[PDB]
Amino acid sequence: RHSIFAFTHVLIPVWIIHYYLKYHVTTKPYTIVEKKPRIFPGDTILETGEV
Amino acid sequence: RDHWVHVLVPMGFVFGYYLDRKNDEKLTAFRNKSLLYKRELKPNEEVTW
Amino acid sequence: SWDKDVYPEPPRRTPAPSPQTSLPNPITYLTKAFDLLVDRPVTLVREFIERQHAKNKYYYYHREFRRVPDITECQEKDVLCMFEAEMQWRRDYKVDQEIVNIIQERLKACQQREGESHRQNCAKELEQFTQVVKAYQDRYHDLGAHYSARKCLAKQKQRMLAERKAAKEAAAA
Amino acid sequence: ASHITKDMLPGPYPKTPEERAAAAKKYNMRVEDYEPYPDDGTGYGDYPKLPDRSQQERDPWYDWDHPDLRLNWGEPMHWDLDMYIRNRVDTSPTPVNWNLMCKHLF
Amino acid sequence: SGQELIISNWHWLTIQTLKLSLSFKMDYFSMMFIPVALFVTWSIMEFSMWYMYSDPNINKFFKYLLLFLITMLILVTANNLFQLFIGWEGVGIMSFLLIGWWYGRADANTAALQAILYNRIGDIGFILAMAWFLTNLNTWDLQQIFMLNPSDSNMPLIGLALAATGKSAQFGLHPWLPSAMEGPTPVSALLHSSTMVVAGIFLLIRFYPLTENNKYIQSITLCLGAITTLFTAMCALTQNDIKKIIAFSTSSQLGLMMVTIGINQPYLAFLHICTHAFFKAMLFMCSGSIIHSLNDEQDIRKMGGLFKAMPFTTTALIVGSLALTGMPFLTGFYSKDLIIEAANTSYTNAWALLMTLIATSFTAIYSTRIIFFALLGQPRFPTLVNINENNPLLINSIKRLLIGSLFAGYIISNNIPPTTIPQMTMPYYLKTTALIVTILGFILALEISNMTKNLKYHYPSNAFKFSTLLGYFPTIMHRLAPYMNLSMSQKSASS
Amino acid sequence: APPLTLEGIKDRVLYVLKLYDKIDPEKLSVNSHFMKDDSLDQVEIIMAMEDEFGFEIPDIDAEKLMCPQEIVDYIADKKDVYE
Amino acid sequence: LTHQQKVLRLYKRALRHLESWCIHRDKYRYFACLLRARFDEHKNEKDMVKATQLLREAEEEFWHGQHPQPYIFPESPGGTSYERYECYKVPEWCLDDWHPSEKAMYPDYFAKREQWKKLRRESWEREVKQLQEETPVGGPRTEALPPARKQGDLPPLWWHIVTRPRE
Amino acid sequence: EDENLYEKNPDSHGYDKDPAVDIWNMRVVFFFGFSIVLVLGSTFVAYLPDYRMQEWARREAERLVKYREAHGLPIMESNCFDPSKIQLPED
Amino acid sequence: TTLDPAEYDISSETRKAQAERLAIRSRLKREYQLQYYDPSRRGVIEDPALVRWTYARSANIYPNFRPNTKTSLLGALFGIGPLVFWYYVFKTDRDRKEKLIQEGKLDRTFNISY
Amino acid sequence: GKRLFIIKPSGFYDKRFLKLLRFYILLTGIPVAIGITLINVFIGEAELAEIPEGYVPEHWEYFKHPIS
Amino acid sequence: MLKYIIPTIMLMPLTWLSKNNMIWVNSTAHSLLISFTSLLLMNQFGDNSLNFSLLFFSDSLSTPLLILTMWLLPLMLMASQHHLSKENLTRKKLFITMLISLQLFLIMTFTAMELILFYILFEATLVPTLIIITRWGNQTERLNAGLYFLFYTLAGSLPLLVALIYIQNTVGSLNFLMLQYWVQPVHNSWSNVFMWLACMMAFMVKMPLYGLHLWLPKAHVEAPIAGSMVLAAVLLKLGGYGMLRITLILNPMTDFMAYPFIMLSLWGMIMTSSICLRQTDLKSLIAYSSVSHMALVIVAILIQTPWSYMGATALMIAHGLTSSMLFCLANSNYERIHSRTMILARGLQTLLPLMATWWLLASLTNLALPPTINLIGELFVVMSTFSWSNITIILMGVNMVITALYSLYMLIMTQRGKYTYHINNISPSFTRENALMSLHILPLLLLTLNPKIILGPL
Repeated sequence: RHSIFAFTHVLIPVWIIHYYLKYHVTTKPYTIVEKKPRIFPGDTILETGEV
Repeated sequence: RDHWVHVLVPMGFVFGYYLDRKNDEKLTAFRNKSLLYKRELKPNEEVTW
Repeated sequence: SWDKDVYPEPPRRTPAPSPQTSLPNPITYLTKAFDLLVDRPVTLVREFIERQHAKNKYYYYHREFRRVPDITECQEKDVLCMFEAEMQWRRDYKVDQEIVNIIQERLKACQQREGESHRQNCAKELEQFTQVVKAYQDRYHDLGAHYSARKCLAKQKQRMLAERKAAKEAAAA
Repeated sequence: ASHITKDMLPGPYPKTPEERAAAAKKYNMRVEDYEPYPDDGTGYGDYPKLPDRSQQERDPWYDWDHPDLRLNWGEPMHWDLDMYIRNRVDTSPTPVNWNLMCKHLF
Repeated sequence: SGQELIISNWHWLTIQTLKLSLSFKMDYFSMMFIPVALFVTWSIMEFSMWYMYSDPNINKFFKYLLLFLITMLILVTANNLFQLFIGWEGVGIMSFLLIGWWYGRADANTAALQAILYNRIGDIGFILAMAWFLTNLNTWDLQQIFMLNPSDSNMPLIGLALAATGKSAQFGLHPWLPSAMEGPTPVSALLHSSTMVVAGIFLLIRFYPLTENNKYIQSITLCLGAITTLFTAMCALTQNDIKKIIAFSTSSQLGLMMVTIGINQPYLAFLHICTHAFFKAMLFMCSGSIIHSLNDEQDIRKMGGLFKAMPFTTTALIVGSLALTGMPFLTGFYSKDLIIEAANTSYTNAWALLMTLIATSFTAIYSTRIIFFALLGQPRFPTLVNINENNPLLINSIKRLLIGSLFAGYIISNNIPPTTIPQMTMPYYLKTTALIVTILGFILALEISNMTKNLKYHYPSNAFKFSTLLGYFPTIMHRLAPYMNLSMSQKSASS
Repeated sequence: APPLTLEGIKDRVLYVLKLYDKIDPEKLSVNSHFMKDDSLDQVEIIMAMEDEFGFEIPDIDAEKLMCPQEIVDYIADKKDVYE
Repeated sequence: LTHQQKVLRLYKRALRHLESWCIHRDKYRYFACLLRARFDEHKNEKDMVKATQLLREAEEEFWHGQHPQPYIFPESPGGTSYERYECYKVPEWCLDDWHPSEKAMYPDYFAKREQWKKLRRESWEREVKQLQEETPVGGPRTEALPPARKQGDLPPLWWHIVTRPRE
Repeated sequence: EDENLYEKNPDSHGYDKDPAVDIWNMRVVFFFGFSIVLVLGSTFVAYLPDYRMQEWARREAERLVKYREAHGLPIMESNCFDPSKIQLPED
Repeated sequence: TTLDPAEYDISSETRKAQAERLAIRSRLKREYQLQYYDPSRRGVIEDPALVRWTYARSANIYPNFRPNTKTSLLGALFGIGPLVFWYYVFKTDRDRKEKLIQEGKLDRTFNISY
Repeated sequence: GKRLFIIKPSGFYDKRFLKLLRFYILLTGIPVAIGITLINVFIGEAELAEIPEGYVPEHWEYFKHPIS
Repeated sequence: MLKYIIPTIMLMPLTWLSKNNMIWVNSTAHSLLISFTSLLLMNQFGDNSLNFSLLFFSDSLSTPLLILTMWLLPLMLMASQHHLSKENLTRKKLFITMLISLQLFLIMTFTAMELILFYILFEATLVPTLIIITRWGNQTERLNAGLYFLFYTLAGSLPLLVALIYIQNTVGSLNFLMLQYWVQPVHNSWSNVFMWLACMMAFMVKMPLYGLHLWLPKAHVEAPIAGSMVLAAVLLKLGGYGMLRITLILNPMTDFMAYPFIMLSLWGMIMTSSICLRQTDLKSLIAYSSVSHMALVIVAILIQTPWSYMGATALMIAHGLTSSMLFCLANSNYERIHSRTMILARGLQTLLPLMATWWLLASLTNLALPPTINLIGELFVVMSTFSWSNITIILMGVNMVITALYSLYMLIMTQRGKYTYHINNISPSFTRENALMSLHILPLLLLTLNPKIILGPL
């Protein structure tokens, strides 16, 4: 056990910092700024296809 | 006695603060300004002078 | 929150992963387990505050000012009219600072979006941002009268040089 | 409160044999190659009788130096010649002056 | 699918036009180097549990070293040039607490004084490139720098190049690593292998979309790294310490990576960093068990053969030493070979290819030098042979590395999105002869080691030119620059 | 980590009497005084411990080393031997 | 230093500089007696310049080509890790001020600590009784009588008689 | 001739001067120095109100820019502060 | 370079009565160790070699000094020398930059900072 | 066996130090932390634009914060 | 200050009125209560400006500057009790009152509302500091250094009355800095040059130059008991801020003759750093460091155009905490070794391991570790004078390189062996030695969390 020596270590600060990001995107006008698709064909996420 | 050397001396602060409003209450020159700060019709720019 | 016209970006356009292979991939084991170990300690407590934060409301109000004089009033050695004009001009400058910060991150919206092309596209932010900051240091940046803050006594007089020497001493414009 | 020969004085020829060592024993009996003649050249603001410079120098280098501590760490009594340049400096190695590094950079 | 990110967490102070808050960078180096950098540190502390086993001051070490990872990790995650300057100095201030671990010792504390001296020259170059971005570019976030490339990047990037010379051990600053070895052994296994020397060139790697033009840059870059190879080759000859022999050998690795910038090869250069970090943190630690076995000589003198009840650590060295010959198919084959054969198509000095490829032999003769003098001959060293190799704490460290070490260049490069175009033409008499250059280094060192062992008794003649085993640079500059400025130029204009 | 006591040096100083082939193993053990057995008999007699011990043998170690147990005496002061 | 013992200071280092350059053990050992034949040139003679010209030509070929980074025997005046043990560094008498519940440990050690001090507290009726007597006026190196004519305690008591042990 | 004070350590602890009520000189400087100033005064300026009217001008900049972007109004004007109000003396 | 350093010379029999220069210091060393070894000292040694060092270095150089030589007036070539030279650099500076800033332009148009 | 006695200067005053340093900083710092948590939950601010506030505007307390 | 001078003057009839040794614990107790009143009514907003009440206070609106003025009096009384307790009680209490009286003039100063009340308060000091040098100091050659402490500041400051009354009778009245709206320009003449000259030269007497600064390593070398008023002399040197008040207006356009003040403070900057690597005194060691990066701020002001007022606001308090903390290190290690000469301190780091951390972080504020309050302002001095020309980074950057050696030149002197001596210096760093050594970095890095308040107008 390996019951609380790691659970106090890693398993507790997971929920706190994820709350600090879900309460962050709706407030700050620049959230995560993820880039473009980089897609060579045309796929089902769009309606058209490419050869 | 009741230790006037002690905390009676920091009690002079509000003794100074009671005198600290005498200068402002004779600085009652201008109400009619244009920084709103206007003293238009309200009992809010009149107060705390 | 905010208004989307202030911060525009094109829509997201996320494609399909296209596995195509019968080999076992680890991405079908990660998203199917880790989502519930986050939603339970976060979202329910976020809901528990959501009913508790709606117990009472508190108000804070906008501050809108009053601007009766603008520039040319008044006479030289005065004090009264030349104090409100300072409150005019100086609060007409700290507005003009953070307007540029909107347009600065507007450039940053394009650059970390495309990335690959990033120069030959977006059609505005290399132009329009340079149609602001170029139209900024002239007559609104007291170069180098910004130390004494140039309060109504040099910000008009750069604009005296912007009308006397400029546009008439071009011989003959 | 030490007043008798508390520092150096306007030397170096005010009976220089009576300087070392009536006090400030840099020389034993004014013939030790460390009599206070070595006022470099005076006239300047250098050292006067000055139990100071051109005595044998260029290193206290923390040697073997067992008859006292006596090298640089452990306070021999009165042998001050020069200081504040030597806690990080040394003596001569086996090679000699030859600036071959400029030829090596050539 | 990429999805590179920046964030917008918390404001710093704001000024007139620009506002920096904080942000991060997750492009090609955060998802690559950070699991590599942590894996080494995960495997290095078990030896320090055995190396620093007799010290009641054990708790300061694990505390000080962890914050040294923080200044090494916040630099690579940064995307504000203010944040890069934070990590640029934070890495050096920890070093004074690491070379200055052992108190006293009138050279090692001077070696702590020698350490921070040459670090500050690399500091003054980086701030010069900073202020030119303030004067023109209106900010110093790394986005808007790469938004528009300026015309005259010649003036800022020399300061970027001069900043690289402060910590990446270029010519003129070369005694910084052979002086920094005076501390404890896994200290120097960290200080010299995967930290404190990869960040000296890492800042140049981030600046790839600008370094193409402005042709004064590229000729200076590749010619500089060529000088760093062979002066470390000539001064390593007749060197009588194990740690000092490995000290020069990481510097000729730096002579490769400086040249890889001038040729427009960004990611193949960085992949050599991806492989090299495995090597000497193993090797100083593998050789550290040998020195602790004897507990006081640390000389290449008085060693013996390999098999004095020493099965395993001799097997661990020949994994490393054969890789250090120049990678026939070992650990760093997919990085070393794809660069010297990328020197085929180039526009160099052409003195550069007549200088970089020769050191490939000089790298190979470093290998057998510890085989032929510590692992080959008759057993000789002083008595009370108290050897010991039985500690599973050390066995856990060595086994964890060599599994990852051999599969280093063969798993990472096996799955990577491509960035550039390969050579794909390597003609007759021009293709793989640098491997043959490594082969003759075995031959040439044989007829010197065996000739110094079994010959017709070449008598010790006192006549030799020995300005090669010293270099003549620490002989005079450590006797002149703290003599002219410190004494004569001060006390004339002092009191 | 391995300690050391008085008995290790009492082996080695007596052993090198027989290791040196000029001195037979029939002399006195600890006090032979070396005059009954200028250079190379005050330096060569300790040039073997320059090979085995070899802590550079300072200048005062010559004039003390006549009495062969007085050799052994100060090593325990240098090597910090037990109790 | 004298002329006869000036030979001895060179003779040990003449061979000590050679084993730096050797690769084997017998290769160095074969040149021990081989260099001895040069030392056996003038076996026993007068102390004049004939013995100095044997040393006047020992200026060259001894300093000339001398020890290209030799063996140093690391616990030495030079050499690496020569004064490495300095985190401990033996602070002898750092143990005056304790303000106890920190002097709780080692009870018998402190009971013996004040015991040895009476040997130092009472020595100047004996050591200074001979300190004025043993020194003639101001002369040479000032060790006392090494038995102090009844009981030598120490003479160098106690900072040298309880000097710092190494670890 | 020479009278002076030495290391005050008569095997007691000592804070500033001596044993008793000068013993209170510790917790009059530990408790008043920090733990009230370094805590409450550190808290006081943490959430302190808008410095130099900044937080108004943050969201005020958010409002007015899109109104210039609404109809026709150019941005970064530098427009002579409502012209034809200055005679502009030539020479 | 710095130095040879002449670690060997001749003897036998130059200056036979020159010896016992250690008798000067061993008398002080006997005066040192007798001061060093005592049952109650509780303080530093006076050590007048450091007393005569700093006070005859920090002070008592201006009473020693006279301007009777020009090698004492030689500090004019080091103090005021480069101090004119930096201004001789800088007066040529800032005006050539200004003329290109007054007549003609070279700057970028987005130079708000500055 | 090999057993000796380590020589330390003193640990009393040094471990007496960091006590009241740690003690008094938790005597009022940790109790004041709850008020930073209690005012976060039960008290907020809402929302914007503007309000009209009648004719005469509101007094001081125009802030969007609990204690500001 | 409505009632800030008012409570602290009541602290004065409390020293000799009190009992015996209670006078130390009583004086420190009242003193920290004013520190909240300083924080409370100040730090308000904030947009040009806070004219406070009337003709005696303008509330220190553009630069706060006043919080640092009030730490020191509940900070030096715990320091001065090291070696003071040997005299009569009535004589010791006078030494307490004169330091408290020093704060009251400086409480009205730094705000001062005016200029004719400025100069009488600009000269209201130098009376209590001089008496501290005379009685209860150190060994001799005090009295000449007391005379060099005069006859410079008083020598340069007297043409200010020649300058200011010449302004008061000419153009309006200098009672109000805010009635300075109409300001006539100043052309190049042979009369106006001296008008700018007397306006500036008196302020170079306090913050020093490469000239006229020989007095500064006299008061810090020959100094009171254990850095007692020496900490106050730190604020006395940095408190020449009034150039920010004056030359912001009132002949701003004379920059043609700015150059010999730019150049002299620049080659003298790089020089006086290296003028102390062969110094043999501890209290002189920090003194010449306190010349160099205090001479950094002068070229930030005569060069106008902010991004220079930003850092110069912070660089006054930069060494103002740091050199005050270094003097606290130097006031310690003197009650135990009764000579201040640094060379005798070989063999440290082993007897005092607890304060050895405090040596590290203190000298880590000269290398200065760029997330601090020191290298956040020195980057803005870079940001200003590089726009002046491209050469200015050279001499200013080497200043960041010489003090890299010059700070670690002190740290390595602690690490030596066997110490040769010292049956005294036993005391393992008592409570007064380390609690007073705190409360310097404890607000300093605290201010590095949100450094928004340390900013001028600007």
